[PDB]
Amino acid sequence: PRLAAVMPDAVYALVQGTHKLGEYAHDLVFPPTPEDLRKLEQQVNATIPREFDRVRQRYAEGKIANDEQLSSELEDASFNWYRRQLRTSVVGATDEELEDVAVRKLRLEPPALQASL
Amino acid sequence: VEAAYSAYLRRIAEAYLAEHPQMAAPEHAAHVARVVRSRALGTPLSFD
Repeated sequence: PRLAAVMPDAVYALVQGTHKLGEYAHDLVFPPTPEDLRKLEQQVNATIPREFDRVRQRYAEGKIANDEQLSSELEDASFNWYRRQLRTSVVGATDEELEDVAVRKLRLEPPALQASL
Repeated sequence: VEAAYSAYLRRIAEAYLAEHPQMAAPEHAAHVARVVRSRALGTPLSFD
């Protein structure tokens, strides 16, 4: 029913299944790394915003949830990150005033080339 | 064309040396001239 909804799901499922089968084809031929899994562990950890680290520690020390209290805990973290990003879009960041917003969205400054090397 | 071009560099030179009076000393007869030559053609391009 409602082919307009079925087709995108069909193609999404196709490509995602192909990705899974490719991951399987790569984990058997080339077996997984034993310790660089910690490299990827920490390097997917580092990009977690600050507003989520408050539950990360709450995830370490026992009192996480049963299964449901976190699934309403991280919701408000998502939402305050959402409104914070909205304010960074409109009124800018914490160390940035309206002149610098006009500078950034006018693309007035070049990326620093002398500091690069 | 001679008078027009000369007066053009004259005007931009007046504007500059009036903007920053510190290098309006004769010590810069090769410096403010070096700036006029750079400013009569366009904008000085920073490497970055």
